[PDB]
Amino acid sequence: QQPWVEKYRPKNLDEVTAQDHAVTVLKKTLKSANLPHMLFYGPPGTGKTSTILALTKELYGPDLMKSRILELNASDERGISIVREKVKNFARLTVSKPSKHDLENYPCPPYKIIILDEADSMTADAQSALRRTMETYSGVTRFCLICNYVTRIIDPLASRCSKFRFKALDASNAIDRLRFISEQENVKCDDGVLERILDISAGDLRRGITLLQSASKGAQYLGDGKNITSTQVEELAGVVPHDILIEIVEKVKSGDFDEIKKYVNTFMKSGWSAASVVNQLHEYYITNDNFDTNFKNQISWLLFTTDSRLNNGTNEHIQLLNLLVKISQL
Amino acid sequence: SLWVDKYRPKSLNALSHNEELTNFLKSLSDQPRDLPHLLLYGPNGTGKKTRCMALLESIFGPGVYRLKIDVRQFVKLELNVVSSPYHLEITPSDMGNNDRIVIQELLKEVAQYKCVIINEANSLTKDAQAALRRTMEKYSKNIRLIMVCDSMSPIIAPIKSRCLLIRCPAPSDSEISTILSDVVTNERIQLETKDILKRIAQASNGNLRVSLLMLESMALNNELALKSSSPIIKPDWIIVIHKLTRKIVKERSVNSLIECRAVLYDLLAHCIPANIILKELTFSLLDVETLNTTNKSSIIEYSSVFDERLSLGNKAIFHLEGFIAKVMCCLD
Amino acid sequence: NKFSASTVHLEHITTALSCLTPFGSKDDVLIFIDADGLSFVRENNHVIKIQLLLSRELFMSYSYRNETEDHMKLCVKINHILDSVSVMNRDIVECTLSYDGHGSPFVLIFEDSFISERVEYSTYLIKDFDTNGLELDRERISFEAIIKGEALHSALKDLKEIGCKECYVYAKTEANDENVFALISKSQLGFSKIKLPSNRSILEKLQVFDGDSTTVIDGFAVIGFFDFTSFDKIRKSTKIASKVLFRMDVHGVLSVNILSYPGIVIEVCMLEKESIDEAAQTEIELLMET
Amino acid sequence: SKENLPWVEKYRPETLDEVYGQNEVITTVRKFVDEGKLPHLLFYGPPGTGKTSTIVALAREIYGKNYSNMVLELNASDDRGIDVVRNQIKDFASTRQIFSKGFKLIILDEADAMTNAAQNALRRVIERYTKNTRFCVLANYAHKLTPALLSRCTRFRFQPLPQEAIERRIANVLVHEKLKLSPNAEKALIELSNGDMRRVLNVLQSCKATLDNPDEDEISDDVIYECCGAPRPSDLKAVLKSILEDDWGTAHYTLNKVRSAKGLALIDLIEGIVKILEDYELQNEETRVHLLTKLADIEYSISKGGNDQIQGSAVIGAIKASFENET
Amino acid sequence: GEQWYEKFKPNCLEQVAIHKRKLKDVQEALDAMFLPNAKHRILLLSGPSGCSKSTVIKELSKILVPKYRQNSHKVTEFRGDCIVNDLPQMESFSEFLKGARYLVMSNLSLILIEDLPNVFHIDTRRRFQQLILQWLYSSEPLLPPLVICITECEIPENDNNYRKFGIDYTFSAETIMNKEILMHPRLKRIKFNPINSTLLKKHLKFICVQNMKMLKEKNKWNKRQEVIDYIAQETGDIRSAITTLQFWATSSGSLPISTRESTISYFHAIGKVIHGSHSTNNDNEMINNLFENSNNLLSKEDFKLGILENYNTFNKGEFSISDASSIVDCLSECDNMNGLPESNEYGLREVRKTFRNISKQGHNHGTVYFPREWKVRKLQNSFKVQAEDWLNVSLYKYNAVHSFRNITLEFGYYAPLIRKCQSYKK
DNA sequence: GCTACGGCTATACGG
DNA sequence: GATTCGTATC
Ligand SMILES: Nc1ncnc2c1ncn2[C@@H]1O[C@H](COP(=O)(O)OP(=O)(O)OP(O)(O)=S)[C@@H](O)[C@H]1O
Ligand SMILES: Nc1ncnc2c1ncn2[C@@H]1O[C@H](COP(=O)(O)OP(=O)(O)OP(O)(O)=S)[C@@H](O)[C@H]1O
Ligand SMILES: Nc1ncnc2c1ncn2[C@@H]1O[C@H](COP(=O)(O)OP(=O)(O)OP(O)(O)=S)[C@@H](O)[C@H]1O
Ligand SMILES: Nc1ncnc2c1ncn2[C@@H]1O[C@H](COP(=O)(O)OP(=O)(O)O)[C@@H](O)[C@H]1O
Ligand SMILES: [Mg+2]
Ligand SMILES: [Mg+2]
Ligand SMILES: [Mg+2]
Repeated sequence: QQPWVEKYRPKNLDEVTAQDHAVTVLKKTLKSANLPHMLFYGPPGTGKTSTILALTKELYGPDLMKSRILELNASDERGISIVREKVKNFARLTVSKPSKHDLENYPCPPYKIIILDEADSMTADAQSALRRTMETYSGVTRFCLICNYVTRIIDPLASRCSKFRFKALDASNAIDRLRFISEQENVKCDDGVLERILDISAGDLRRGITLLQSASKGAQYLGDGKNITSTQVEELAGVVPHDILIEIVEKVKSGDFDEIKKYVNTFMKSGWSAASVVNQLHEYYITNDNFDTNFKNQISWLLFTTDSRLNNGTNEHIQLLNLLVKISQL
Repeated sequence: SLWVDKYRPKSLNALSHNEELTNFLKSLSDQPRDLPHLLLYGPNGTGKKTRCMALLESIFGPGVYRLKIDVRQFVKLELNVVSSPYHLEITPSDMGNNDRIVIQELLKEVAQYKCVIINEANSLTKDAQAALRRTMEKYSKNIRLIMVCDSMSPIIAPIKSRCLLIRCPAPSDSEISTILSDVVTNERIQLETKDILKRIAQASNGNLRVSLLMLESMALNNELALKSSSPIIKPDWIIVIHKLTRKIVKERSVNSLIECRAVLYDLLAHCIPANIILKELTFSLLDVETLNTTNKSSIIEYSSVFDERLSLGNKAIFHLEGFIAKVMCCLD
Repeated sequence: NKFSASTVHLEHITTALSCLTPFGSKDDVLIFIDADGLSFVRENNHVIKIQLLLSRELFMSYSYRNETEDHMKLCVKINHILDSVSVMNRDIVECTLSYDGHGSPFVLIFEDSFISERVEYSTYLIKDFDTNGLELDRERISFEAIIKGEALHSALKDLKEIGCKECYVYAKTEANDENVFALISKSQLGFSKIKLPSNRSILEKLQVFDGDSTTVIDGFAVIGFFDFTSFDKIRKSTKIASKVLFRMDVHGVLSVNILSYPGIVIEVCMLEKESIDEAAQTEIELLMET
Repeated sequence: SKENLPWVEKYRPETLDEVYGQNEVITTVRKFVDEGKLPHLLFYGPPGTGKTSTIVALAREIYGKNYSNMVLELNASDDRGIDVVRNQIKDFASTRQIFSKGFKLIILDEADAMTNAAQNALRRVIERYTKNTRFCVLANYAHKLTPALLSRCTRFRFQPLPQEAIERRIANVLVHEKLKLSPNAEKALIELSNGDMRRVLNVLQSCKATLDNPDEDEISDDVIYECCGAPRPSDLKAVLKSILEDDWGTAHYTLNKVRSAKGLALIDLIEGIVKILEDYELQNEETRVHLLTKLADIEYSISKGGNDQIQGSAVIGAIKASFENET
Repeated sequence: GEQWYEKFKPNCLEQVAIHKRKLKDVQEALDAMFLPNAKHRILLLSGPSGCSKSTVIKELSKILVPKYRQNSHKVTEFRGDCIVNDLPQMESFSEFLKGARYLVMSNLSLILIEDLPNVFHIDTRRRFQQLILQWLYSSEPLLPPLVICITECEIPENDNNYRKFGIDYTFSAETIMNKEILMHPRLKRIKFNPINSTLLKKHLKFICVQNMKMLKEKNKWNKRQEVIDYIAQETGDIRSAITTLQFWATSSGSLPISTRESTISYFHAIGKVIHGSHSTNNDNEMINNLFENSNNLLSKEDFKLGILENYNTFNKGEFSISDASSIVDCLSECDNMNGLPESNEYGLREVRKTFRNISKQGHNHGTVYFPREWKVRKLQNSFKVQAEDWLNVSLYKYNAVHSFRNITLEFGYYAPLIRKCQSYKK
């Protein structure tokens, strides 16, 4: 059939949850026709594409959508030539006349929306040609820039476009949506479940939905009919078990380089991810009251540096070994 | 012909080295319709590609292991493609940096639950992943990508969010020794004792492929026989790295640095990845008993700094030579 | 539809639209639609403007059912429209030009019994500036000359062949019934002039005024320094013309009326180069003394 | 149809008297145009300071009813290469006036994003046709311009809009939209805009949208903060106090509470803490260095993505370590 | 009433400002190329600007071409400005070379090609490379001798988008002629060197003695010696030296003497960065001048590789390991700055500062070499071909796929010791 | 019938 | 600019 992520994608603006500010601004500007240029940004999987698609289908309708909406993303070319020719020509084009049915059952605003999703991957050379393009063609065309990092957007474009930030979907934001999806999909879960799912999928709901779907499929294949336990979704996500983490901590406490290296080799043999173990080590060390302030400061900086190095695409084994040696020699 | 290919399992039930992962693959194959995008992360030599093949056979019946090799062309990027029934192979190694265009064209051609397997997804550049983060999300009704990578660290967050994370632990010593015993039972080598298989497993560091290849090499060297004192046929580049480690821990001079640079140039000419070269040099330096704990800590710190520098850099010789110079200064 | 006009002859309108080819080859054009007919206005670099008029009598089913606006304007491209009107013929292809008001494509339906081709073009917003800026002032006309189309077309073709980086316009009338009108060319070969004949067959009329359009003076020469990159924009327009009328005022604005239903009228306007060099005019005058 | 426009486009000044803030530039250009002669201008400054609304108003006031045939405008949205400069600009600036109205203004907006070859080919066009054509250059980055081009261009610097000008423009917008704004909300708008009219206009439009009744309800500070997802000063001060005084656990708990109850981003909190820490005593010179370096590194890491919890812990530890050099 | 580089021009071979060995080898090559046998067909003269690379060919042809010509004197220089009506510019050189091959007997004339066609354009560049390649491989039994004087010069910064490289950086023979032409057995590349100070002083003194009335009239004949010495020591260009001398002599005042500044070569720049400059003892001034005068050479990644491969020449490599570690660490840091000019400045300033605090008198230095990266990339391409062939034969026999990383690491080594070691048994 | 011309085309150059 | 070899000359 369809994946649960695409099956429960919000069709209308009333289904997007916890993005109350931007969605209510869009709903209120639906009644009027003064929608400004928008710059949607936030953590991945927070509901930007879903929100813009819902607004697009609400403003124009399925038939008018094709004739009044242009969508460009990283899958297609978005160079300086593309911005100069395609976007400019589309914006210059007069808005198509809506049919009687469209005017009756849809607001049909006099403007059109150019959706540039994943705009953070666009070069600054191609972002300079959009400045006047989104300004002179403002009363006949609207621009929606979607990105994950506002820093990649040049200052002029950030000033021209309205700044709508999508909040991270934590266990207190998307929990209602996750419970709705579980109830609609007939998923049996224990108490406390879907909370670990939202926590592991920090600042994201698509990962949480995928984890829920995978756990449901595993439970169905098992045939026991019992509810899904927390450890199941923890192992399924890729979270290192607590016993392995405490063994790592104990090896760190005994500041023997050879023992630490051997156990790190065994851990890399196990196949776990460096990011997850680093996050779990952060959660263990920061929360533990036994440590003092100076040690916590130093370990926080070391974990920050290790995560920064890992994000650059480095070897997990070396970074993990260096981090554990640094923690031992602290 | 090769023993690795000779004893490659061709089904989910034939896999007898993960158990729990095999059961999870059965659970995933129970409902082939709702198949999420799969990302296999684990140590090299585990058998992730074999697991993907077995899962595809479970979904698409027999004939998945078929090999319909053909040649494509992109703009002149004429990358070869390995086609199969409901199975396509994409290797980011054959197109570095310029992978975005070719993967876009291949994905749009496949779109036309077809599965396309992109091995070693870590080699994908940040632009190809930027295209894929939307390619997977948009056409998720006619194609299901399954990607296998050693470590998902250089994989962008959106791709890991849209895909499903499945871990493939490396084979354990007892089970890999059992696999070696099955190999030597199917093709008799008349092993003197089973301890040599355990030593081979220990010398493979969880790499079943390495264990099988070295077992075949030793059997061929000993004339289809095995010996308790049979030499371990390690790869040549590992021996060169060990010799370089000995040179570093013995000759602490600038001429020795030039010799080390020449050795590194030879290794790079052998098309050995720079990051793994630095990793093996570091771990071989840590295995030297003469060096004290402070020296080893400095070695690992320099290794981390210089592998980050190599990751954020174009030319690889600079970082390797800098790491060698730093460790040489630390030694004396 | 607000507008709907049907025509049987397509070669005439094809040539009329191809008269705008020497201008921007692939750019936007403005089409004014009124009761008299439809027009085509093209402006390049705000220095030259060309206007083409197609009267109602040219068509056979002109309706203009619009009532809310006296004139209806739409902006479309030129290459696509020229290619559509270049359908030629085998059975007359009756065009069905239509425009259903704001937010509607400028549809060109071609019916040839066996063929039912229909072409639609989306409309661009506006040129978004005051188009009526190149119009000459009808009070300070320096001179007014009429030249046959073939002679001017041959002269422009000759100038194009020899390069003609820059061009000059020389007009002077004498009381001895000897009128001189010629164009100077600053090309790779130097300063070359092309003297048009004084015979009435070529030059029907030449009257050099004194900046008042009423008094005719003799012995005064009006120098017009025009860039040839804009002067060759009407080279092919005069090829299909019978009589060409020249008008230049003291404001440095040239006005050329091209005429071949009362035919087709092509009204073009050109700006004059600033003529930085003072000796350039002096040397042109000295050369014209021979 | 002007009501169906964004507030940043339908509040664009049409005359020089509506361009608030840049009083010196307006007065100088008015003196220039009244005295006839206008030198080649070059407008520089941060984005949204009115570098285009000033030049277009000046062109409208000089060439009344002739803003179209006397002014040629080229921007980064169109090609400005060697061919464009050598053909279009030369043809426009080499022809005589339409009605002898004056000189031909050429507005080159966003001229910083131009190739150096074009910037060098433009200089001789500027100098050789200065009798009947005056060039205006709009650029946000001065280093992108050839030094000779800067030499042959009178430089006017559009400084960030002062508080008084933004307050006057907000008052005009309120009068035109029949809105009510609290003084605290106005100050929050001032601090959020940091010298940018477009930011203020967008935030005001979003606040009016966010109101259930845009007529009988007043835009408060809470609305101004909720519509943009910006941290209130109170939560920033609480975070700073928790990091500076309380232990590592309670500081982390307070940081998580502040970033969760309102959804505030970590980079915004970092910027707020930086701002609140500028007017601090910090007698030791090493504390300033540690704070600036560590906070810049954390901001750079955030700009590339990562684990927000780890980055927040890094912020807390960095601030604590920097303030240990105090004693 | 004309420039002094003319009029006072060489009239015989002795007057030519060229070293004895260079003259003798050029004459030997020309005499070998004029024989009925055609061991060498083209003579690729090269060198810096104004190094007597053109004035010697005419003098040689004055006493060589008539001797070996038939009975029944000068050169046939290619004019790159002749725009033929029915001839594309690419075909101009094609027609030149196709009509210059008829000068063998009774029409013998040396073909001199100093002004090359617009080789910066790729199409005509490869057309010229093909045309000269056809000349070397021509089945013609007899061909006239041909000389291509490629004046090497550092092409300045340009606005060309990519247009590959090589000809966009330098105008050397390697950037115009391809490796097949350079390594061709019938090509003889006689490179030229800047004119030595002795010959420059001799010729300047000859010019001065040929015109001394105005020199003594303007109270300059007594100051002639210092001017000649400074001109001959500042530049190695004969024509530029003569022009500067003429400008100084004809002048009447106290205008400082200035001459064209030579561009620092790659090895020269590496030596300056590593060792220093004897002229200037200020590191900042030297680095700033090096970057201002030649930024097209310090910006390429080869120069950083050059420093990495050549910093082991200081004191034959006996310097402290800490200095080497600092140098390589800073080079890696600069590599980690994506080619910013600041990284280029720092990667040389640090090296020069490090090699200044350890500068010891009486320490012999070694020789330098170009970085060994082209050999490495060629070996890597060969290994790529080997791996591709192994994977191709692997898939054709059995349906087993192997990643290129594993091929490099595991499969590649064991494949011979498995397959060929069992071929023995067969 | 041949012409002088409209459309086609091979193409050196363009950016 | 540094090294090694090589003539040529005062
Ligand atoms: N606020 C939300 N309410 C309901 N579902 C949501 C919300 N945000 C995200 N989702 C779910 O997330 C999936 C689609 O998210 P997207 O909007 O495509 O991702 P994203 O926000 O664009 O982030 P990307 O893909 O990294 S740019 C669907 O499964 C939605 O149900
Ligand atoms: N002094 C001002 N008074 C009132 N509104 C202003 C003022 N300056 C700018 N604005 C508003 O801000 C909008 C954008 O300013 P512009 O002048 O068009 O662009 P800019 O200020 O030049 O910035 P860049 O560099 O072009 S992105 C205008 O359309 C006005 O609505
Ligand atoms: N004694 C001399 N020796 C050499 N050249 C001389 C001498 N006296 C005058 N000249 C002139 O100086 C110039 C030097 O010419 P060459 O150097 O042979 O040409 P070139 O080497 O091709 O210079 P390029 O590479 O085109 S800059 C010629 O114009 C000579 O006539
Ligand atoms: N369950 C198993 N039993 C026996 N051999 C296996 C099993 N799984 C994998 N292999 C061996 O692993 C080899 C392929 O490993 P591969 O998939 O390349 O590992 P990786 O995915 O880590 O690169 C095959 O030759 C096969 O013989
Ligand atoms: Mg998205
Ligand atoms: Mg502007
Ligand atoms: Mg010469």
